[PDB]
Amino acid sequence: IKTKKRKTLKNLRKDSVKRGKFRVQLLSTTQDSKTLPPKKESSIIRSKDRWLNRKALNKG
Amino acid sequence: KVVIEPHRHAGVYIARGKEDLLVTKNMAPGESVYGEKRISVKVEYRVWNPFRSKLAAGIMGGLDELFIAPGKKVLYLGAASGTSVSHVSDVVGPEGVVYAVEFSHRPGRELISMAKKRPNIIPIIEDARHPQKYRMLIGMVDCVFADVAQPDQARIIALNSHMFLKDQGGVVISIKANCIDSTVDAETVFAREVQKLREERIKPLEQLTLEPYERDHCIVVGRYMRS
Amino acid sequence: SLAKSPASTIQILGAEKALFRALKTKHDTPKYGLLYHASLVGQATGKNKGK
Amino acid sequence: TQDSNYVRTLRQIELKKLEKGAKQLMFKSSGNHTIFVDSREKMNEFTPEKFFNTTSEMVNRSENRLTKDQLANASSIMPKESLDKKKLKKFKQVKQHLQRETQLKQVQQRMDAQRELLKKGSKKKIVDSSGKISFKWKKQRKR
Amino acid sequence: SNDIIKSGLAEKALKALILQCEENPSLKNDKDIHIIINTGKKMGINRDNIPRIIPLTKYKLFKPRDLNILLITKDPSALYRETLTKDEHTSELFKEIISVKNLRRRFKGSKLTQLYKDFDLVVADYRVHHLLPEVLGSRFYHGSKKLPYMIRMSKEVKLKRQQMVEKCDPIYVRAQLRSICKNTSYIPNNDNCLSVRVGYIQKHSIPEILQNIQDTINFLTDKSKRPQGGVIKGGIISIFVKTSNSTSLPIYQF
Amino acid sequence: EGTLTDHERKYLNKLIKRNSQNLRSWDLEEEVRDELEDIQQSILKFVKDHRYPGLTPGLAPVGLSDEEDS
RNA sequence: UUGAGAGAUACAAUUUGGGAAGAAAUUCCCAGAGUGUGUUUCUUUUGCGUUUAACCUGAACAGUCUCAUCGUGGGCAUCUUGCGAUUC
Repeated sequence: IKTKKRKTLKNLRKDSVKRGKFRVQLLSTTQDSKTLPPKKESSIIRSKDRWLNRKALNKG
Repeated sequence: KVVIEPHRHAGVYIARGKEDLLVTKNMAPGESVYGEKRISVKVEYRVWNPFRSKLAAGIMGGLDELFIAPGKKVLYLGAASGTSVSHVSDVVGPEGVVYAVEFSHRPGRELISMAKKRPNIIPIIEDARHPQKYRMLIGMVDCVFADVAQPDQARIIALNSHMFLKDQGGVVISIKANCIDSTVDAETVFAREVQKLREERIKPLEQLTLEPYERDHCIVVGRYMRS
Repeated sequence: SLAKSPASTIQILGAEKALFRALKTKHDTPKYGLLYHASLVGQATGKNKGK
Repeated sequence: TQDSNYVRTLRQIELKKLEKGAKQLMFKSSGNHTIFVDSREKMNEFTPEKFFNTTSEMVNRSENRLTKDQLANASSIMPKESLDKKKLKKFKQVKQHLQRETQLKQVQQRMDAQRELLKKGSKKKIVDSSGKISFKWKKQRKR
Repeated sequence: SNDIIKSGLAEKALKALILQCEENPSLKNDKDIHIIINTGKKMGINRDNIPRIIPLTKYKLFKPRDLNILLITKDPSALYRETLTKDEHTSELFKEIISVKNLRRRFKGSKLTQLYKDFDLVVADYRVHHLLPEVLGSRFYHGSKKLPYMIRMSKEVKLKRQQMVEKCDPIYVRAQLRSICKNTSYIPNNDNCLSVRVGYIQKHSIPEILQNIQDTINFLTDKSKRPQGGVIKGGIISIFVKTSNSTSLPIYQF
Repeated sequence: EGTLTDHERKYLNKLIKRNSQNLRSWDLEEEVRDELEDIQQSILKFVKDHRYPGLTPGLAPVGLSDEEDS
């Protein structure tokens, strides 16, 4: 149901398909990099938010 | 006795027999530019070392289209000691021209010394950040190979490829992730460099990591699109 | 190559036959090689030649 | 000292032989190959036989993917089974050179440790709980 | 093999041997049934007085409670004797547990002979099994009726340059002793003839004895199960069922 | 020209298959491939008592029926 | 017993492409892919609890004197039978 729809959306949004030893990767459209800044590196800047919300700061 | 098998790419052969190797035809018979092995079948073949050099590390990994043919003119950037440059000269034969660029003087002496006996190699001792300095020596080139271990490899290849490379020519670049961020997985750095080449204008065709020959090294092959 | 060789090699250069037969048969090594014909080693006498 | 020199010379011989054999043998590539494809339809229609224009049995071979146009001899030289056996024997010889070299390395390390105990200094026997015997020298400067 | 089991000649020989043992008092003294295997070629393995266990899948020859058992141990004997006496698994299992030094001190000559009279089964530590021929005497070892078996009691593995720690495992001990009692054994020799006990006259039926014979043939002739099995080379020319005093009755004539 | 017949080009396919078999005969064997891979990786990167040899024949086989309470 | 994601993964059905045979029906070979179930690892999120530990360092082996090395004698064959390594 919802999980199947999420799986279908993930398969549609996937841009890398492996074929045996080879793995085909999609070249992204040239419009997106022109119209927007590159997407943020999620973990590295999430370290800062975890540090700011660390438990040693009793933050309620 | 040994058999010579024609490799997919032109000018490259495989020795077959008791021991199997990758070989190229020798331009100067009876001489070895460094300590590589020679096999006489007559015609003499020098033995490539894929652990020593990165271009036919990519060939052994199975690159599709090398952009290096006996007719073509090649611009080699980062030509230390001329060891791989001798085999590129062997591939392009007497007709083709290899312009080998090196900055450092200590490999520069031996690059000059090897280009002394090899006619088709045009040695350049000049920094690769500045293509305008050796613009007298270069005409147009069919392919650009890069072996520089620099952070701004994409910028250097952009500057050289905009100025010397023909339309629809080839770019073959060797990327090490250690001279880049090197604290993330090497795949991330390789994706960044592919995106940089796309920004420059080089439309990439393929990417091949060079295990077991080098660690965290890839060969990215692409095509220049001036339009 | 001669620059990249250490001093212990340069002392015994030219005495490879005696050097490697001694190293393979657990005997005493040569004290000197081609450098025996330098003028200073000639001025040295006795045990001072190896020094 | 003479014993250590002998073992060192043997290790250096084996190391040079290992280097020569490694240059003599070729090694098969095991590396990721990725192909950049512009369109998602061409992605879904990607087949390595049609892209490389080669035979399906020659797809998995990486070193010499010959095209169908280029394709369009175990006998002679040597029989195939014996030839494969001799190639494996060459690889085994290189591995045996490596094993002899590391064995001689461990022997030489032990000899050099004892030869350091023979010298002049103040040293302390340190016995690990695992049972390894180590020696630590005093903080004192060589005169 | 299968033809040897399915041949009615073997069964008729078994009734003939049983009837002859019943009729003849000299054969009535005997109580065990042996087969004499004619291996095609010479075995080529020197006799070493070490019994090798032949498994019997279908039936059990003996239960360990039935026999009188002597255990001979290495001689810090307190640990082995105390563990086997105190543990309930092996408390009643052994009629007597003795060390090799105590056995040498106590039993000599006629005392050894009455020991052989008393005890039916002898098992020992594999570390003292080689010392046993001088201690037990020759009159244990001749004839191979009561050759001492080899049991390993600690279950630890001896490694080079290191000690082997001494324990006693009563579960492992009773498992090995149960296998010894339920299974038959052979000792290799150099020539072609071999003798294997397959059944006991009173306690076993004729199909049981025939099945034991079939299992013995398969275990000895099978190419696998090396080195305990697979010792017969060149096939079996003929088997001969006989007791200790009875003549050989041929089966599986090839 | 690209206009080869369907009855044609079977000779081309047969020649391609023969050349492919002749080339692939040089490469290796399936059984030796694993051993070569293990040796290349190494290059690039019952009871026994040694005092008593008679234990291995003299040992009684142990079974789950033997290790059972009964 | 926090969710998610990814990889390895056996088996089951289901499919892609190359080639061959076959009149076709189909079959075989090679190269795969996805899905279902099962197995397993890693990453990260969330809840709860700990919320400090590890390591190095100062004059830190040594009167029952300590240690190294070459020897010598003996014990352990019911076995530490002893490696140019350290058996007691």
